[PDB]
Amino acid sequence: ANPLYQSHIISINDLSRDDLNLVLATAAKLKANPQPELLKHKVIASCFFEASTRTRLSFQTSMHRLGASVVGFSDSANTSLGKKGQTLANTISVISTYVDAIVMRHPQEGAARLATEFSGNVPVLNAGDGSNQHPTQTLLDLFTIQQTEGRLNNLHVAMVGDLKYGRTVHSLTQALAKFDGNRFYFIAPDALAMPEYILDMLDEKGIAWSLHSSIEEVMTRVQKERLDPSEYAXVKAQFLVRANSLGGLHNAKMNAKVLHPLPRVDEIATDVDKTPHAWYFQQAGNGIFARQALLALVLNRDLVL
Amino acid sequence: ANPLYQSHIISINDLSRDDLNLVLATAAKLKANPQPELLKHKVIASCFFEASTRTRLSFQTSMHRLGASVVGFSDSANTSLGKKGQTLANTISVISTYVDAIVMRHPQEGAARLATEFSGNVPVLNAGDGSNQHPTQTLLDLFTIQQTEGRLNNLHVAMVGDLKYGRTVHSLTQALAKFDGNRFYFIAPDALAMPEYILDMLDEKGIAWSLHSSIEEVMTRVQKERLDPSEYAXVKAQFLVRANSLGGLHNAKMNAKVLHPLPRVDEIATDVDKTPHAWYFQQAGNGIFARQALLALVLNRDLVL
Amino acid sequence: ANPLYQSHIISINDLSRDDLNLVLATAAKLKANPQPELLKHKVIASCFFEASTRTRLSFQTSMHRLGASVVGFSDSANTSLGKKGQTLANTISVISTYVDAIVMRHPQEGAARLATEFSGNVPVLNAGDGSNQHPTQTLLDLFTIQQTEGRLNNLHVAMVGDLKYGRTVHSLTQALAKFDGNRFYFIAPDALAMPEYILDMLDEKGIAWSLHSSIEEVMTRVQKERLDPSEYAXVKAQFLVRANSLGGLHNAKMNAKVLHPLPRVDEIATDVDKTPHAWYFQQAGNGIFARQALLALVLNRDLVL
Amino acid sequence: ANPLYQSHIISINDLSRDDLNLVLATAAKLKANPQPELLKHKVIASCFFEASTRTRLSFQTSMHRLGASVVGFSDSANTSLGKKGQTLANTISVISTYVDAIVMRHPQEGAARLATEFSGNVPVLNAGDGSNQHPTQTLLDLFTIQQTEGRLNNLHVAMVGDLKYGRTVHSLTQALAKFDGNRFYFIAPDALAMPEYILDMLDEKGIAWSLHSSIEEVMTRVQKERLDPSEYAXVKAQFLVRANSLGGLHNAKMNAKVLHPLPRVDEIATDVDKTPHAWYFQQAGNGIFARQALLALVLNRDLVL
Amino acid sequence: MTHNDKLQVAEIKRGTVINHIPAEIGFKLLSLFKLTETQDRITIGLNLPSGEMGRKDLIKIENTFLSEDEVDELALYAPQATVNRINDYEVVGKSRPSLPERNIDVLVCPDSNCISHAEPVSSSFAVRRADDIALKCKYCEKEFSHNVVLAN
Amino acid sequence: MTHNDKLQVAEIKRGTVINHIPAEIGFKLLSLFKLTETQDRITIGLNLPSGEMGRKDLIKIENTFLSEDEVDELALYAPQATVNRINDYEVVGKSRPSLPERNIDVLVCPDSNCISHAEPVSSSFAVRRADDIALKCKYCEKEFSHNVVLAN
Ligand SMILES: [Zn+2]
Ligand SMILES: [Zn+2]
Repeated sequence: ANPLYQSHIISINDLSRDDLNLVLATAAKLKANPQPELLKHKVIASCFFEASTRTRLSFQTSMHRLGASVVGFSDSANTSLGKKGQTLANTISVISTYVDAIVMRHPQEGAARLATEFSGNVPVLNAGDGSNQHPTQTLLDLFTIQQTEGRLNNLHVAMVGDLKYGRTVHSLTQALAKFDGNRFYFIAPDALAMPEYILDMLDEKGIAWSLHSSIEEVMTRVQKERLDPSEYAXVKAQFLVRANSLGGLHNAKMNAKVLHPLPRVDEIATDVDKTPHAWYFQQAGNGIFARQALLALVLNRDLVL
Repeated sequence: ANPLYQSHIISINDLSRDDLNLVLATAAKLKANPQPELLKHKVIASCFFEASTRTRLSFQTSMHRLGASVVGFSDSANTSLGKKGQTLANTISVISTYVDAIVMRHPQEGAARLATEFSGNVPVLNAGDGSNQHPTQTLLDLFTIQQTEGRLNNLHVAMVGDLKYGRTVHSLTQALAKFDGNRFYFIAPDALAMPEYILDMLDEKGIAWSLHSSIEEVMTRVQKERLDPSEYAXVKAQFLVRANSLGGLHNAKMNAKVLHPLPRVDEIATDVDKTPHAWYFQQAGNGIFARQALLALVLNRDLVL
Repeated sequence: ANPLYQSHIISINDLSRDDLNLVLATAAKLKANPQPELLKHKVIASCFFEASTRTRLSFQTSMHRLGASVVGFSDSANTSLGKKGQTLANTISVISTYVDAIVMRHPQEGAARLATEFSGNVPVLNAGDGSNQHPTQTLLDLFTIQQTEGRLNNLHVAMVGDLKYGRTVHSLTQALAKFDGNRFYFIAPDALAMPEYILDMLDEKGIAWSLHSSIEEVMTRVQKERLDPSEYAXVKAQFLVRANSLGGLHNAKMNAKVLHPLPRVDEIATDVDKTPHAWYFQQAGNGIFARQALLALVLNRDLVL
Repeated sequence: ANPLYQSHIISINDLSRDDLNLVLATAAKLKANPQPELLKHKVIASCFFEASTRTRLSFQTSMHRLGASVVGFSDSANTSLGKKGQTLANTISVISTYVDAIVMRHPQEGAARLATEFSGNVPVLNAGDGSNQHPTQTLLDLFTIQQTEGRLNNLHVAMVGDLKYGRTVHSLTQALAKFDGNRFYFIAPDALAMPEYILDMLDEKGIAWSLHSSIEEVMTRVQKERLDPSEYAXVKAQFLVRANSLGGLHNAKMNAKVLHPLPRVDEIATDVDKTPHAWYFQQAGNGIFARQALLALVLNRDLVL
Repeated sequence: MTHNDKLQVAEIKRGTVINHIPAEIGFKLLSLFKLTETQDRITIGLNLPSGEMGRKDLIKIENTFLSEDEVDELALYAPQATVNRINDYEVVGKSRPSLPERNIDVLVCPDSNCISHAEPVSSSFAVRRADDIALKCKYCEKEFSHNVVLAN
Repeated sequence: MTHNDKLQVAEIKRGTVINHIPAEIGFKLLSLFKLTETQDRITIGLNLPSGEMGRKDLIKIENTFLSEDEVDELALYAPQATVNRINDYEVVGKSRPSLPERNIDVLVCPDSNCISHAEPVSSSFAVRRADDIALKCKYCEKEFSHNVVLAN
C-alpha cells in the first residue's frame, strides 16, 4: 500500500521526489523511534560481490537494529561460487530462493539490474554496480543534508573534489537537483572538472551555478560541503597544486557544515575535526538510519507513520 | 525419543530407510509449516574447513529460519587456527565446548568422522569430508525427487554426467536404491563410466539397469534427471564429444523434470531454464527444507508431527 | 645445403626418417667431438613462456657448449610483456628482430606454430606447445635408445605408464614407429589406456603389439623401458592398484635398460638406480647432445660430418 | 677522447646536439659494420629494479652482440636484496665494485641519478627512473626517425596518443626539438592533452605547431607517426570516443611511416601491419643498434669512425 | 520464375523481399535481425540503385507482415527504407522506419564492464537525440552515440 | 525486373544467385564466406524446393566466376549444390563441390587451448575421412570430426 513495496531500489536517478521525501522521513523518526522486530523472522542477503566494508558494516547493523538476519560474504579471495563457468545470475536465482532480500555489491555495473531480472520477487538493494550507482550513499547524504540545513530547498551547496570520477556528487547533485533553485559551486581543478552532461542538465532544467578553484569565497554564501577525495590515476607529481584541501582557517564561517562519504585522508584536517561544520561522521552514523527506512519500506506493507 | 537425536549425521550409506522417510517428511511440512524459535537460544558452528558457499549459504539460512545462531568461517586465506602444529581435533574439542552443533566442511575425508570421536555430545553435520560424502546433498536431492514424481518407488531415473568422480550420483544412487525396483540409466562416456562397485551392488541387491550414450531414448521412459558436470581432469581437447549436453529439444518429453546440484555451465541451456522438467533451482530452494528437518531432529527431543 | 637449415623444428610427426637419422648422427660425434665456437657471435632466445627448467636448463647449456649466447626468461610471476592487450605474436615479431633463433615454451598449443608465421627467417625450436609436442624430448629419447640397444630396428620396446595423457610415448611411439617391425607393449591400467588413434596407426602401417598389466613377462622379451609418471587427475584413492611401479626384482633381466624423461618419484626405486637397465639419467645427459646437433644443423649451412 | 666516455647517460634533456648526432651515427654503421669483441672481458649489470623485459631483452642482446657479459635480475617477486632496511645505494656501491657498467630500471624516479652519486666511475645507463626518463627509448626513436625520413631537420611530425602521461613524446619532442623549424601536430583528446610546459618551450624556443582530433588531415602534410597507447586511469566507459585509433584507410598517404614504442593493442591494426608507413617493429629492431652505440661509446676511449 | 518478384502472400502465406536497402547494410539486417530463421521464402539482390529509372514508384524494402515497428527499429541502420503493399488494390499506408526508442537485441554497450557481455542478457539501450542521437544502456546507466556502438 | 534472374554477366560484369542451397544453410555461406563484401549484385530466396516441377534441369547454386574450388570448400556444408553456365550456348562442365582438404577460415578448433582463438590466425584444419570425415588443426595437432566443429 506503500509506494516502495517489492520495488527494487537501484539508482537515485530512477526515483521520484516523493520517494525521497519518504525514506527521507520514514528514517527521521525511526531515528527518533526505533523498532527491533519490525523484521524478525527475516534473514537477508549481505552479498559482497566486491568486499567494501564501511558500507557493509553499516548496511548489516541496519538489518539487525530492525531485528532480522544475515548471511553474506565479502570477496576477492577465499570466497567461492561459480567462476570459469557460472553466472552471477545463477548465484542470484538460488540465493533468490531462501532469502527475503538482497543488498549486494559489485565490480561490474549491471549486477543489481542484471540481478533484478533473475531474482523474481526478492527485492535487491544496490550498495554499488561499480562506478555507476550508490543510492544508498546519496539518500544517506541527502537526508543528513536535511536534518542539518533544515530543508533540501533554497540552498548554498558546493562540492570540492574530484567531481570527475566522483561517484557521489553525480548522484547527490541530481537528487539535490530534483528539488529546487539552489546554485551549486564546483571547486574543481580542471581535470576533475565537471562532466558536461550533469550540467546541460542543471541548465536542462532551470537551475544554477558557478565555478572557482578556491574553498574561499564561494564560502560565506555556502551551506553544506562535499569535499570528495583526490588520488592515484593522476600522476604522483600530479599531486602538485593539491590546494583544494579543506583545513581549519575558514572562520569567515557561517553555520553550515562539511561532509565527506569517507574516507578522508588529506582532504581535511584533524584540526577541523573538532569544531562545527564537522559531521563527516554524523554523516555516516546517519546512514544507519537512511538504510533501515528503506528495508522496512522495502519489506513491510504499511506504517506507523 | 526421536530416532535422530544426538546422533551425528555423516553418510547416507550410514542411514536407514525409516530415517530417510523421516527427514524426508519432517521437512515436507516445515515446508508447509515453518517454526522460527524451535531453536532460539541456540548458536551453531558453521565451520568451513573448505570454503564452499552455495552449501554454506543454505546450511546457515537454515539455522536462522528455525531461529538460532552462527559462528563460523570460510577458509583458505585470512582464516587462522593451528597449522604447522595443531589438530583438527583440538579445533573441535574446544569448539565442541560452547557450541550446540557443528556443520563443518573439509578437504580431507575423515573429518566429520575424525571429528566425531573428539566432540562428545555435540552432533556434527557433514557438509563434506572431501570426495567422500555429502548426505545433505543427496537427501536434499532425494526429497525433491519426492515432492516431484510423488514417490521414491517405481521410477524411471537416469543420471547423465561424469558418474566417475561424480560425488552425488554415488550417494543418490544408493539411497534412491535402498527403496525399490526402479531401473537406472547411465549415459556416461566410457571414462566417466560407472564404477564397478556401486553396481555389483545394484546387482548385489535385486535391481536394474541399462546403458546408453544418448539423452534421447532412455528419455521417454524417464522421470527425473541428474546431469552432473564434466570438467578439467580430462584433456582440454578431451572436450571433444561433449554431446552429453542437456539442452532444449526433447519435447518427446513426458512430465518428468531435470535436476543438477549446481552449478550448471554447459551441462544445460538457458533455453530450457524456462519450461518444465526445469527445477535445478527448486531443487536448491529445497535444500533449505531438507537441512532444517535434520537440525531440528538432530537437536529437539520430540515433535509436532 | 643441409636438409635442416632455416627450417623450424616443431613436431616429430612433421619430420622424416632421414632427418632423424641425422640429428641422430650429427649428435653421436659432437658427443665424441665437441666444438665450442661453431656458434660464437650468436645470441639465441631462451623464451620460457612456461617456466620449465629441466628442459631449459639443458636446452641452454646446449647453446653455450656450442659457444654462443642467451637471453630469455622463465615466467608465471615477476615476468612482464604484453598482457590484457598484446600478442604472443608481437612478442615474437620483435624478438624475431635481434635474435638468431628461438627455443620457446608454452602453455597453449600453437605457439611454436603460431609463432612460426610471424617470425620470418629465425627458426623456432619448440621445447613445448602444451600437451601437444616436444620433439626435443623424443629425439632426445630416440637416440639414447640408439647408443643403447644399437639400432632403432628389430626391437622389443614397452612403455608402462599413463600412456593416456602421456605426452612422450605418443611421440616416441610414432618416431620409434616410422622405422620398423618391432612390437610394442603397453602395460597400462585401462584408464591410462592407449588412445585409439596412435594404433589404428600401428595397425594403419604394418606393425605390432600386445597388452598386459604386468612389468613381468612382457619383460624378458624386452629391450628399453619407458615408465611414464602416474598422478593427480585420477582420484587420490585412485592411487589404488599402483602396481605398475618399476622397482628392483626383475633379474629375469636381459641387458636392456630403463628410461624415464623424469622426473621419477614412485615410478621406480632408488634400489634400481644403481644396477644396469638404469640410465633414466644418461637418458638426460643425452639431451645435451641431441639438442646441440639441431641448433648447429638448424643454424650452420654445412658440416664436418 | 670521445665526448661520451665515463659519462653517465640518464636524460635526453641532459644531452647536447652533437651527442645525439653521434650515438646517432656511431650506431648507423655498427649497423652496417658490427663488432663482437669490442667489449670482451666485460661483464655488465642488467639490474631490473622494475622488471620490464622488452627493454631488457633488447638492452642485453646488445651487450652480447658487442661481445661481453651480464648479470642482472628482473624483480617483483622471488628477487631479494635489502628491503625493510637497505638502500638502493648500498645495492649499487657494491655492485659498483665488480661491474664495469650498469643498465638499471626502476619504479621511483631518481635512481639512475640517485645511483650516480654512489657508484663512482661505473657509468649507469637508465632504462627508466620511473615516469621520468628513458633516453634509450627516444634516441632509439630519434635515429630510426633518421634512417627513415633522412634527416631530423625540416619535418612533418605528429604524435597521436595520450600525450599527457605519454612518457616518450615528452622526450621525443624535446630532442626532436633541439634540431629545427619543423611543426608538430597533436591529435589529443583534451584529457591526454599536451602539458603546458613542453610548449611554452616549443614557443620558448622559436618553433611551431597546431592541434586536431583527426589522424586525417594533419595527415598528408605528415612524415613520421607516434601513436602512443590509451588506457586504464581514464574510466572504462571513458573508452568512449576511442577514435584516435590508427587503422588502415589513409591511402591519402605520402611515403612517411608510423611508429609506436610498443606495445600496440588497439592503437593500430593488423590490416596496416603489412603495408609501408609500418615499422613500429624496425623501430624496435633499431634499438638494438641505438643502445650498442652508447655502451661502446660509454666504455671504449676512441673509435673506428 | 528465374529470380524476381511475385509478391503473392498476405496472410497464411507471406514473403519478405529485402532488396539492397541502402547498400551492403541490409545483409546486416538479415542477421541484424532474425528473418532467415523462418518459413516464408525471401528475396534480395543489389539495386546498385539510383532508386528507379523511367518512372520509379518512390519506395523500397520488404513486404510481409513484419509487425508495426518490426522496424522503427531499423530507424538506425536504414531509416530511408519502406514496407509492403500491393500493385493492384493495396495496403501499407505512409510507413517509414521511424525511431523506436530502445533497440533491442542488436548492439553492445561499448562500456567494458556492463554486466551486459558477461551473461544472459538482452541488448536494451534507450534512444533520445537532439544532439546527434543518444542511446542509454539500462545495465550501466551510460550514454554513447548511435556512433561508436554501431559497429562493436 | 521485380525479383528473379537475368544471369547476364560472364566477365567484366558478374552476378551470384545463390538460391537456397540445402535450406537455411546458404545464409550461412553468405557470411560463411565473403560474397556480400563485393560489387556484383546478388540473388536469393528459398526454393522450399523439391528441386524442379514439370521438367527440372537437375542443378542449382550460384553462377559468377567463383574460382575453381571457391567451393570444394562447401564440400562440407552444401556438397549437394552446383555452379554456373548459360541456357543458350554455355560453359560450367560437371562441377560439384568436391572436398578441398583444408578449410580455410571458416571454423574453429573446439580445442580450448589452440593459440587459434587467442590471436591473429586463420582457421586452417586439414581433411581426411574414411571413418566419417576428419579435420586436423595445424596449430594444435588434434583431430575432431566435420561434426562438433561445424557449429562452434
Ligand atoms: Zn552498459
Ligand atoms: Zn587447434
